[PDB]
Amino acid sequence: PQNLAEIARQKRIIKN
Amino acid sequence: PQNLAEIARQKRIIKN
Amino acid sequence: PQNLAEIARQKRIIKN
Amino acid sequence: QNLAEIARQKRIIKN
Amino acid sequence: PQNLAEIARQKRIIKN
Amino acid sequence: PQNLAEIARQKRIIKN
Amino acid sequence: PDNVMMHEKKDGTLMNEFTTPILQEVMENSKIMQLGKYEPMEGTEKKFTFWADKPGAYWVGEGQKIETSKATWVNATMRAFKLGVILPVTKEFLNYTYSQFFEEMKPMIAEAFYKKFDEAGILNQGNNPFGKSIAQSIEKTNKVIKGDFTQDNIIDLEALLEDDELEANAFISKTQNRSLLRKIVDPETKERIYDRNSDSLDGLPVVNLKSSNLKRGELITGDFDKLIYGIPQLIEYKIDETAQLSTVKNEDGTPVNLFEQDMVALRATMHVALHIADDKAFAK
Amino acid sequence: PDNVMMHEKKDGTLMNEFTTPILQEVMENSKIMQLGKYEPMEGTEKKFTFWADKPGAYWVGEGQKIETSKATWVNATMRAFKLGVILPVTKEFLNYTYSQFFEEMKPMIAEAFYKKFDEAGILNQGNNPFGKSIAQSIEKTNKVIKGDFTQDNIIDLEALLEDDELEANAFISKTQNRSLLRKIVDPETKERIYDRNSDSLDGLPVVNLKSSNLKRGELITGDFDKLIYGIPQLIEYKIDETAQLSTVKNEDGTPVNLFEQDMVALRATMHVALHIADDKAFAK
Amino acid sequence: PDNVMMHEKKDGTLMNEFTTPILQEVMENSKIMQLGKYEPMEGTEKKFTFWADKPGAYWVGEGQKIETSKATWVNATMRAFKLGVILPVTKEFLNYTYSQFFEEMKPMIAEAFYKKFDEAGILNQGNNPFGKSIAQSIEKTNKVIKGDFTQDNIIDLEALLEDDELEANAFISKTQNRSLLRKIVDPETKERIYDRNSDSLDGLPVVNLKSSNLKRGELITGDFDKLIYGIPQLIEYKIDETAQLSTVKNEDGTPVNLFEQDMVALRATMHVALHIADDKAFAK
Amino acid sequence: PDNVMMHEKKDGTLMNEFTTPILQEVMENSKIMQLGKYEPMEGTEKKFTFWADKPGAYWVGEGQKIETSKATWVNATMRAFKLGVILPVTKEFLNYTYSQFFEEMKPMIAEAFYKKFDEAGILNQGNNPFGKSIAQSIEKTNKVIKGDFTQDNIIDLEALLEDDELEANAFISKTQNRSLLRKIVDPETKERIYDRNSDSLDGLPVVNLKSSNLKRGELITGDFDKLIYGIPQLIEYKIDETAQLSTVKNEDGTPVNLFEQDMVALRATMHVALHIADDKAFAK
Amino acid sequence: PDNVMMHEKKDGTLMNEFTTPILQEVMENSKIMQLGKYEPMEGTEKKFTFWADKPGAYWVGEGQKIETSKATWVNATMRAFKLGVILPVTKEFLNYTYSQFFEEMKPMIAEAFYKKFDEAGILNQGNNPFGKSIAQSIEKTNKVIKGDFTQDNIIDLEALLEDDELEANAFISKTQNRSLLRKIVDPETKERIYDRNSDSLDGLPVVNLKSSNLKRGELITGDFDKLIYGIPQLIEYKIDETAQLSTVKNEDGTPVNLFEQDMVALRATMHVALHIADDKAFAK
Amino acid sequence: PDNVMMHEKKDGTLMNEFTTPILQEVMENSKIMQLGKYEPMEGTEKKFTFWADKPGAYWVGEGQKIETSKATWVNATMRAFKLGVILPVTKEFLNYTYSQFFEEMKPMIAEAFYKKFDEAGILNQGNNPFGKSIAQSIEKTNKVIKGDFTQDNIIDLEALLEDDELEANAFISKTQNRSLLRKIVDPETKERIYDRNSDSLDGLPVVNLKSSNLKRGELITGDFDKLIYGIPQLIEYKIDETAQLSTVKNEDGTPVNLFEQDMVALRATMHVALHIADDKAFAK
Repeated sequence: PQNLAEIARQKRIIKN
Repeated sequence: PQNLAEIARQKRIIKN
Repeated sequence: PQNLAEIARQKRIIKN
Repeated sequence: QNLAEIARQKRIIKN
Repeated sequence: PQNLAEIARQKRIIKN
Repeated sequence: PQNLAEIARQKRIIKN
Repeated sequence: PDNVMMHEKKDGTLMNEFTTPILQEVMENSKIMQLGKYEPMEGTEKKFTFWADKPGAYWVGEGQKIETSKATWVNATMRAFKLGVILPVTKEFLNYTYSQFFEEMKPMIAEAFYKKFDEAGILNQGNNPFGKSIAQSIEKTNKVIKGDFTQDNIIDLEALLEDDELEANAFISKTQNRSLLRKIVDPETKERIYDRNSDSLDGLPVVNLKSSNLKRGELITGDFDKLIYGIPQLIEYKIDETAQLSTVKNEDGTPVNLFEQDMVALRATMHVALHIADDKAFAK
Repeated sequence: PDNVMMHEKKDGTLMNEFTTPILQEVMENSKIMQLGKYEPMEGTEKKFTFWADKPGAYWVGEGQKIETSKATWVNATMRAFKLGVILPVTKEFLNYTYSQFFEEMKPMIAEAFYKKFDEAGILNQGNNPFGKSIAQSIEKTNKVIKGDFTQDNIIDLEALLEDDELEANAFISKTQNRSLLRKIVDPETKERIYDRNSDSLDGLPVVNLKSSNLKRGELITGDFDKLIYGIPQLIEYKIDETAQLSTVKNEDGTPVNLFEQDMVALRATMHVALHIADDKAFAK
Repeated sequence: PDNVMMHEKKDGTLMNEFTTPILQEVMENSKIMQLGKYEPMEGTEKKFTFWADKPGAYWVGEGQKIETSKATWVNATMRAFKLGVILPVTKEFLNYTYSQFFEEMKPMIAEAFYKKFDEAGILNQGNNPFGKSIAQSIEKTNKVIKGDFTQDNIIDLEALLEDDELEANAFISKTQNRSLLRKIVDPETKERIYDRNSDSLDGLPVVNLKSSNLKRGELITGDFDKLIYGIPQLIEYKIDETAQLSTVKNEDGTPVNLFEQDMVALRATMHVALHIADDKAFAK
Repeated sequence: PDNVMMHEKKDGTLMNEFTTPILQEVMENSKIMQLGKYEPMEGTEKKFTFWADKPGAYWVGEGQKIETSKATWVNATMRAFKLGVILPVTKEFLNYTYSQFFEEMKPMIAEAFYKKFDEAGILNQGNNPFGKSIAQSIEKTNKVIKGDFTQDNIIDLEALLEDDELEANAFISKTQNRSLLRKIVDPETKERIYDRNSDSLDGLPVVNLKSSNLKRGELITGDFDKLIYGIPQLIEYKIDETAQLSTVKNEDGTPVNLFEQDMVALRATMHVALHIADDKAFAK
Repeated sequence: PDNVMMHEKKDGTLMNEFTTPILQEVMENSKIMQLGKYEPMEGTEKKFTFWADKPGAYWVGEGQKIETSKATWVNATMRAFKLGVILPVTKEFLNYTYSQFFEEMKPMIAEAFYKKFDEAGILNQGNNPFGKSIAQSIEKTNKVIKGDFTQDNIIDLEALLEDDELEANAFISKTQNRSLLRKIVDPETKERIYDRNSDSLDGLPVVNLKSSNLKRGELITGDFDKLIYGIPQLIEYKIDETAQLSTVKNEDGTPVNLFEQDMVALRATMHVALHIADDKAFAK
Repeated sequence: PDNVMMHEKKDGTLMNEFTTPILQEVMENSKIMQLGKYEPMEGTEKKFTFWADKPGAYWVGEGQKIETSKATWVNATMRAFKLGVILPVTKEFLNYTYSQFFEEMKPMIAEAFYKKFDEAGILNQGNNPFGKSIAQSIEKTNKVIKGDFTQDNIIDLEALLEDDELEANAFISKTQNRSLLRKIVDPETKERIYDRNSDSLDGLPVVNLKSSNLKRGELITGDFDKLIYGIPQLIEYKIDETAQLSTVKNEDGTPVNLFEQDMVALRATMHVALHIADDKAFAK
């Protein structure tokens, strides 16, 4: 859940 | 207020 | 054989 | 000295 | 001789 | 002369 | 409590040590996950929107704004036969349980599961919709252009959501559609739009949909919340299914046809802003 | 008084520790902030201006300067609703420990503050502009040009602001306008005006005003004074609010419909020195 | 026991530290490896194909699918001759040590393994078939198209494969065929199908099959299994080679010719979902 | 002696720590300061000018080097009365300190000094001349062009000074001219002279003098001698000023109108070479 | 033993300390070198080609094929001269020592080697032949293209390499030919073929041969083996020459006309696998 | 011996500590060290050139090439009046010593020297050239082009060097020409060529020589040999010169008017390969 949130933010094609 | 003026100088669309 | 299959998946022309 | 140095450094025509 | 071949691969046009 | 050579090579528009 | 030492755990719930790795694999696989956000939640989440207007002190002349609440939910499942075909190798699991068991099957169960999400996510061909997002959002807000491929039309495609105060983020276009993106060049300004090196249309990365449900289409997104919750939840039965056929036609009588099957019940959730542009084709 | 620890303070004033973070999130989002220049004040700001000329030890001819003083005041205030509802009543307060909520609700209030202020700053909408807005300064000194978007017409706008000894600094144009400009190309030399990658119109950077008070309008300013001196404040409301409305078209009784409401007040001031350019559509 | 240090071991079994590097060099060159899918094996094994999915408890009906079984085996010999020349004697192996001998052969043996697998895998040309090639599946199911290279025919090939459910994937075509793919252009829609920079036919990637089997044709796949593992081995001897040819006349007598050859015994295996199509020449 | 303490020093020969930043602001803002070579001195200097030609070593001499003797003097005064008004009373100065006044003073007094000098330097409109001005040199050396802005005229304008040995170095103009410089294009060779991005007229760099005196003018400038050495001083008193006209039409007695005034006098010099060209409108 | 110290050594083998620097400069300057891959040898080396058809315990009578053997030798010597005539006598080099002489000679000797090597190695013209060469291999297999510089001809040229299952890698075009290459653009896909900045024709690096044995030609390479052995080896010379010419007509009599030459005999070997293409002008 | 301390020694020769700084200013300012090359020399060095044949012990060869011998000479002088400006020997020179002297005329004397080198180097209008120059090499080898600034004409210009197996490196052109470089709009590809931000034409750096002898044209350079040698001489005498002017009408005599002069003579030589191109307009 916590790791998921950080990885969903990081490991992603679009990033701001 | 004073910190805002400093960040207004730094974080901005235009810089002089 | 597991490590071979892992690298085989990595080095593939078609993306999974 | 310092004023003349700033003038030399910040003249537009530096060719 | 062997060092020359090592340098060659580094100093090639297309590194491989 | 020797120092000049180093400066001539360094302070140049093409290849540094 | 759980360890590598021992198996014979047919029905159970995964540890968070293994749940995050198997999710990590499913994130990059997906299309909607790569183009989407993640708010946390437990069972269902109540969301709401809008900015409103407020007076300083005096007058309060012509001030009127509104706001509404939202909801999110729904569960999804999968029945793998592949671990049941591996099942014969009892020594594998007995010697090195969990670590070696779940590492071998990270593609086997996640690969099928992510494609199911994309079927109901980007299209609505899959029979597990909830918000019924992208397909219906186009039908609700008719933002479709008659499909021809030129920069003017690409600008028009973006203009539809740019008109309704919403910035463009990223594109969704097929691998087959990639060929038609190369010929886009303007007459006056001789410059190319699509870059060969990076799969991006403009300053906007493209995701290639593999599900064969597009002819000549492009979809913009960037205001979606993909949400995974709970635990994958493993069950190991050896019995007759309903939605299955065994080679010829007959139902897969698992005691007769000696297999096992692993069940995986993860959670799958979406939400929409209802402002997306879609493209297709002119006449043919 | 406060630190981490606890939370049972229904009314309150924010510490400087939490005040500057929320104000930082207001800065980047605002259009008038980034384009404009700044200085600190107290309750009100009075700045005294104008230029003189003197040789020294001589008296010759004419050309004596004139004095004008300018004082600036007032405040733009922005309410939440949304923010109170997110927190589960007193249970949040029971386990909050004075940290996480200003951080969680950082972009929610900050977004609405800039939204309302930009409408009052650039346009003359709402009852907030006690001082002179950009739109009002254009009405005083008629610098409005009529015509379709073309390279020469964009330069003509800048030329007219230049006509009265002032260099053009940066454009303001909405998201709809951005998409329209892309097709502008010079006939004589094959090169484009607008650039999406580096958001700038005529080599001058643009910021997208995301409000519904513009159609075909572009605005450029050189000098601009804005002041942000004060504190946001923290208030609870379990009672009904007039500015807020429920989904349909009703006042929304907070004791009737069990919600919670937050209220923030930002002491913000604006000011101009006249001479600003403008464009607008024709239709017929 | 073995590592660096020495080499006076004629026979033996190759250490897995050096085995998987050799297989890593075979990896990229083999076309059927790039196009196929990989699941681990030890000697003999059985697997089941396809993917499974559910929508949870919401909708029970629909989503019917098939399962099918198949057993995996077969061995492929490799006899080396180049080696014998480059190294006079086994004391020279020692002077190199155990490591570098295999590093010198690393390309040579790998080149011939991929060469034969592709020749015996995509077609039934060589003496190392066993099950059914890609060509053999097409001999069963008449999926033939006449020798013409047009935009309609490539779409027809994909549509013909699509007609029986399964969508197309990467293309296999020889290097000489790449010249004909350049000039496929429509008059109405002026765009070329084949992308020259990134080797891809109709968006999907191509592999240039280096062999003298095809002439003017295209192959496709997607769903294909091809994993193999055992141990390569090494046997050094000097005898009359049957399946090799000395200079240009007759079989190679090694004690006569004074060489020192080497053998590699690897296993080769393939399973196919039987639905593939081929385009071939017509002539007249 | 001084550094910060608590100000209370009405009279003051301000230290060089705070002088050279204030002069630097005058330099960058000034247009005449942007173009010239400035030798140092104290009160007055006898000094020589013009560049030395080559002797040539082997070939006697050829062209003469030329030498000439010149003199340099005169002071400029400036009162920033409104800047004194900002700090109301001596107790407020005590908290403000000596150092604070100079940093907050720096922008306004520098603005006033450069504006004065350029108005009475380039033009002879402001009455603090030294004889050797640009306007006065044009009266002697008749270099007037009729009201026509064309490429041929701009080349002819540069050719006038070229006839008398010297080379065209740089331009001085206003921001209004930029519009009139845009329209200059020849039909045979379609190219603009003035570049919009990099502010250069005929390749040579332009500087924008924002003075309400000229209208349709192009000035050309090369070698100029000037002096900005000398301590500006700082005196502030509560007394009447004949220079500063307040509000409508009065002397502005300081005992009557309670304000505070500050006076700063900066030594200033200019010199010319008497070969400068100028363009002007005609109409009829 | 020797390093810096002195320089009175007439005859001598160069140390490997200095052999790598001189060869490093030869690598960049030579065109064939840059393209080729250099495996190490001694005086000679025996290399074998081809693969073989290999089944696993079955074997049908087919695929016997040919195996080919090959060996390589012959050297490439070149003279320094330049340094020798500039810097005369040993005592003058005693101050320079051993280290100084090589660095100063570095570019002259390295420039010499490649000029002679390429003049005989690529085009078979220079009097130092060895059978194996680029131009000689084209006489065996005709890869000739006519004298027109259009994209389709370069495609057809590459297609001739593709006919014998071989890939294009690099290019060789004359410096004079660089003008014609850049001015080739297709009408449909409006893009330049030959990029000026990154020196490449079809995304494949072009290398500019300085030899004057070409006019409007293009050579192509890939799998190519150049080899090198031993040392450059220097000898000081105060003796008569036959090979060189002293300006007008007489020879380089080193003790007659007081000079001091140098001899440098490098050993370089070549091997060719065959199938290399070439475009040449036809005209009439 | 000398460093700071004092000033009195009238004649002498500069220290290497104060030679390199003053000479650095010459190098960076001049359009020759920026775009050229360097080696040391001792009075008047001699250069030898061209590549020898050398056989590989097989056959002497029928090529037969030649050797060329060359040299460089002549130096320049400069007597500036800048020390007369800074005269005060009693006070200033004692305080300034041997350090601050050169710092005050670090820009000057170097200024006059650098300008004249290019005046009699790139062009040959000066009266101290020594044969070898760019203008003279163009008169020897006709590379003159007559036409406008079109893409093809720039390619043609560059191609002249390519025609004799030589690569282009950089460009020489004045700032007035920059306007005509802007309008180079190609009919195909990138529509620009000349980069606006970085001063480069074809990815080759353009150097802005601001001479009076260049109208509208481009020169290419990249094969120079500039040779500086010897520490510069300084002399201090108050005397009558034959040439030069005192003020306006009469010869400069010291007893009439007390000036003071400073000489700096730096010895410098050039050399060219005799293949450099030029472009001009068409005479009509």
